[PDB]
Amino acid sequence: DPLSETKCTLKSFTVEKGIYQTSNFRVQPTESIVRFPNITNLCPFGEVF
Amino acid sequence: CVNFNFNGLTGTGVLTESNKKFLPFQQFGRDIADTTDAVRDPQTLEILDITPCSFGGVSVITPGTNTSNQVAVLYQDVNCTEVNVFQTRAGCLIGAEHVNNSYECDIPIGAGICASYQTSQSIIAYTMSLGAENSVAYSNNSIAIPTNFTISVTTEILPVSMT
Amino acid sequence: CVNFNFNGLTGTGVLTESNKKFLPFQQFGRDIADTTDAVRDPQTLEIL
Amino acid sequence: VLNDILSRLDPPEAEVQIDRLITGRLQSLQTYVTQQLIRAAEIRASANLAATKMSECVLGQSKRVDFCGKGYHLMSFPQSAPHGVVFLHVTYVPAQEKNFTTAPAICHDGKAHFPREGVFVSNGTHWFVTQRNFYEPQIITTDNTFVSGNCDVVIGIVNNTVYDPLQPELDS
Amino acid sequence: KTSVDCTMYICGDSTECSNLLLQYGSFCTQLNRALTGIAVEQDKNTQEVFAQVKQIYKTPPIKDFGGFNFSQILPDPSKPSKRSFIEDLLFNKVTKFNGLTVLPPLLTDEMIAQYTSALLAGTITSGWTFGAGAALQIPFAMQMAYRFNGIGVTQNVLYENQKLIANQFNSAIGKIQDSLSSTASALGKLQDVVNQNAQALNTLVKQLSSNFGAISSVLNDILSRLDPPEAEVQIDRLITGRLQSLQTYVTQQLIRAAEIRASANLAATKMSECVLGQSKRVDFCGKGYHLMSFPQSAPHGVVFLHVTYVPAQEK
Amino acid sequence: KTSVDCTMYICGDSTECSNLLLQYGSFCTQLNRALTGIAVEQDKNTQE
Ligand SMILES: *[C@@H]1O[C@H](CO)[C@@H](O[C@@H]2O[C@H](CO)[C@@H](O)[C@H](O)[C@H]2NC(C)=O)[C@H](O)[C@H]1NC(C)=O
Ligand SMILES: *[C@@H]1O[C@H](CO)[C@@H](O[C@@H]2O[C@H](CO)[C@@H](O)[C@H](O)[C@H]2NC(C)=O)[C@H](O)[C@H]1NC(C)=O
Ligand SMILES: *[C@@H]1O[C@H](CO)[C@@H](O[C@@H]2O[C@H](CO)[C@@H](O)[C@H](O)[C@H]2NC(C)=O)[C@H](O)[C@H]1NC(C)=O
Ligand SMILES: *[C@@H]1O[C@H](CO)[C@@H](O)[C@H](O)[C@H]1NC(C)=O
Ligand SMILES: *[C@@H]1O[C@H](CO)[C@@H](O)[C@H](O)[C@H]1NC(C)=O
Ligand SMILES: *[C@@H]1O[C@H](CO)[C@@H](O)[C@H](O)[C@H]1NC(C)=O
Ligand SMILES: *[C@@H]1O[C@H](CO)[C@@H](O)[C@H](O)[C@H]1NC(C)=O
Ligand SMILES: *[C@@H]1O[C@H](CO)[C@@H](O)[C@H](O)[C@H]1NC(C)=O
Ligand SMILES: *[C@@H]1O[C@H](CO)[C@@H](O)[C@H](O)[C@H]1NC(C)=O
Ligand SMILES: *[C@@H]1O[C@H](CO)[C@@H](O)[C@H](O)[C@H]1NC(C)=O
Ligand SMILES: *[C@@H]1O[C@H](CO)[C@@H](O)[C@H](O)[C@H]1NC(C)=O
Ligand SMILES: *[C@@H]1O[C@H](CO)[C@@H](O)[C@H](O)[C@H]1NC(C)=O
Ligand SMILES: *[C@@H]1O[C@H](CO)[C@@H](O)[C@H](O)[C@H]1NC(C)=O
Repeated sequence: DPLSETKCTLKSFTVEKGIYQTSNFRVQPTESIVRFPNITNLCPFGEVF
Repeated sequence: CVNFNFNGLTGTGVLTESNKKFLPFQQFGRDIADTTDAVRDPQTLEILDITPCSFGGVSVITPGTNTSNQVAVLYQDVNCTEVNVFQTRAGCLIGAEHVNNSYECDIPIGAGICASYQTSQSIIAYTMSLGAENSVAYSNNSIAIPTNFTISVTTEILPVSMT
Repeated sequence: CVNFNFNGLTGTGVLTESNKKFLPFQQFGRDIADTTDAVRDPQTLEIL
Repeated sequence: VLNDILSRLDPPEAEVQIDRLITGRLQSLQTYVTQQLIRAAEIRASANLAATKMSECVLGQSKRVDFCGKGYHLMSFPQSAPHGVVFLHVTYVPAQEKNFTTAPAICHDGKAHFPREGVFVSNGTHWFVTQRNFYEPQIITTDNTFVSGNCDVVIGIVNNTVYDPLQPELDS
Repeated sequence: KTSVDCTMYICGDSTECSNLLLQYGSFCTQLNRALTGIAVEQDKNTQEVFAQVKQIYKTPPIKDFGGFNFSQILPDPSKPSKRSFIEDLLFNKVTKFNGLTVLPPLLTDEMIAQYTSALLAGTITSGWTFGAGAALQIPFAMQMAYRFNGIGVTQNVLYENQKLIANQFNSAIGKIQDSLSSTASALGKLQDVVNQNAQALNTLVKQLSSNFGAISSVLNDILSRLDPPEAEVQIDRLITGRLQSLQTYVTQQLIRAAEIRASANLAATKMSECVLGQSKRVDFCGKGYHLMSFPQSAPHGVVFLHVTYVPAQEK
Repeated sequence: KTSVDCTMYICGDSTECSNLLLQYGSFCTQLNRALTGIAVEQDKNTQE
């Protein structure tokens, strides 16, 4: 629980009244995207085979 | 939020429709502090702004564990959609009952909002009061003079030396 | 004060018969600085 | 653990390992020293403030507002405390107050009278002169008030009589 | 109130970098603790500088202040945030997602404006009594008579020259208005503070572009390009460099915050001894004999209008 | 009113050392900035 989060982050089983910072919320990337230009260039393998 | 790899650069962020006018030969934007700001999509000739994915501290507002174990959670500087919920200028507060009555600040949150444990009992967040207002009956021919008095002994504490 | 080496753990200090209530399976203690505090003699069933 | 690195490696690479450890511990020590220096500057500022308060508050009577407790300062008493001092500031605070109609000065014989110490007040019908920090009404006379010019210039003047102590004695 | 997340700054979205960073102990805990202390100290500074009045007094609609005209410092009921003319001038004369955040101040500018309004109304309608205890009304002319008696000038001087003094005070306030409206550099100090902080942050951010001896300032490129045995050394170099940069920034912030705490203590002392009362300390409340003071808010600062008495024509 | 030349102190008359130093970024310029600020502070102190 967040209360336990505060308990460990302060290294104690008891917490005095106040506001403490314990961690950071960060949204994770749902998936990956890769983008490159159009594959227009082509090696002349068809000429040889 | 996506982890992206454009032509030669890689990063993590949210790609959004931009408002800038990149030149025909410009590919990667840059903010003032040498940080990537926008990119040109290699296939579609559209400029995408890179806004880093939302993040922020998770503060835990609590009355002393001696009195109770109920807590509230403040996600700093985010909307309450991306997480009895309060949307304050400091962020999203959860577990705090938002009341209208003002009181002296006990646990500061920010932007004039303070939280505290009050009465059956629960955690409330309120716009802290600066004190009970008053009006002085001032007029050009009226003076208020004391007739009695009180001798008050106050206490002022000052640290002098360390270990 | 002696230069001791128990089962590969090396150190320098005085060894004194301890009053600690070691459990039968505990081999040695530590300080908060991650340093040895008390050891159980490998040859004798004694903790110092 | 330095002992483990010394027991597990020969000098050729033990030197690198100990170099890393030494760099880390030296950085930690420097950080701690800088923190201590800044906190000592803080505490020195607080100690200078405490010394100034003890000089101008205990060994005397400061008229500096709110510098020696809320209200008008009467005196102070110092008390020790672990790594600090505690001042009990004894101050005077008006408690009960009354409204009055007031005037900046009063004509008596064309001349205007201004109060030496205190202000003129009226309980509705009569006019007294009372010190301004405690309602102590006194009859208006020529030893409580001093003359200056005439009462065609002051704004808010009110009429009244200024009893003269010398007149009854002269008559008698 | 700046706050930096060391884990995201040093090791932005990189598990291996975080694992390496976890070797360095509790650097982040003490850095975050220091920055949190700094923010708390700033909140305390503002609280003690401004929150010195127990209640919130408000001026009555009648402005029969012996001829004195405060309409340039009292709140404007038709205004953006109930700020006075000089307050608005001061506010108008002063001018991301990489682990750096700016926490909001506890007291919003509206609250600071309300505090200055309460202090100003108490000073106007009660003199200094509102500081010592319950506010005791008094005509403003008699308050100025008290002040003149306080500077060794008998009170009749005031009452015989009331209109002249009121006109001179109004002219002085107008001159202050014109000076503030014309010269932007007048508020230099406040601006300077802001500037310094920004530069610090900028420098910190720019440190992310330094290789610190590694092959590339980009962590992802090192991870993707080199084998783990050498990428580990490279990321060790990068972590050491970024930690040193963060430590330098934190130390600079601590020193500048000590400076600002000294300034805030001085401002609190000035407000206590200058506004709530009448100082007899020479050159502590403006050149000449001090009569009174009026506070005015400003972005992360205070502005005292010192009304003082200066003999002019000598024989 | 001291003033320290970061590049000449760390890398006195050596191009290679300076090129290695400039990899660290602004670790030198800000020291000079701080020392110049200190000097200006001293002058302001005396004038005040
Ligand atoms: C204002 O004070 C005066 C002075 O004390 C009061 O006048 C006296 O009133 C008493 C009765 O309470 C009489 O015995 C005295 O003879 C009066 N003296 C004079 C000189 O008039 C007056 O009554 C008070 N007025 C109010 C409204 O309280
Ligand atoms: C105080 O009493 C005097 C009388 O001695 C008043 O003076 C009179 O003022 C009126 C104008 O209102 C003139 O018409 C009279 O001629 C004046 N009399 C004398 C003898 O000069 C004076 O006005 C009174 N003060 C107040 C404030 O009413
Ligand atoms: C106090 O002074 C201000 C100006 O310093 C007065 O406001 C002016 O009033 C005149 C007359 O209506 C206008 O022409 C000006 O444009 C106003 N100036 C500003 C800046 O508002 C104000 O009236 C004075 N107060 C009193 C009670 O006379
Ligand atoms: C790239 O190819 C896609 C289809 O494969 C086409 O729609 C797009 O216009 C092409 N872009 C360029 C720059 O030729
Ligand atoms: C040769 O032509 C055939 C079509 O019959 C095609 O399938 C093949 O890909 C060509 N060879 C190369 C190397 O392109
Ligand atoms: C905890 O609360 C009890 C009241 O039930 C009180 O007596 C005690 O002093 C409190 N302890 C602390 C550390 O606040
Ligand atoms: C939060 O919501 C408001 C309106 O609902 C919007 O203007 C704002 O952009 C949102 N926050 C972010 C980070 O997009
Ligand atoms: C507070 O007051 C507003 C109107 O000013 C109202 O809409 C809201 O429901 C009230 N909330 C509570 C908890 O009373
Ligand atoms: C002043 O207050 C005290 C209360 O401590 C009260 O006993 C006393 O009667 C008061 N004096 C007057 C004159 O009202
Ligand atoms: C050998 O070790 C065992 C257990 O450690 C011990 O009981 C025994 O006495 C030892 N033998 C001698 C000769 O010390
Ligand atoms: C003075 O009169 C006003 C009327 O405006 C009243 O509110 C106030 O309470 C009076 N003073 C005292 C001490 O009662
Ligand atoms: C004081 O104000 C009243 C209005 O309440 C007015 O009639 C009177 O003339 C004023 N007196 C002075 C001296 O300005
Ligand atoms: C007083 O006299 C001196 C010379 O005796 C002269 O210089 C000075 O100007 C005089 N003061 C004034 C105000 O004129």
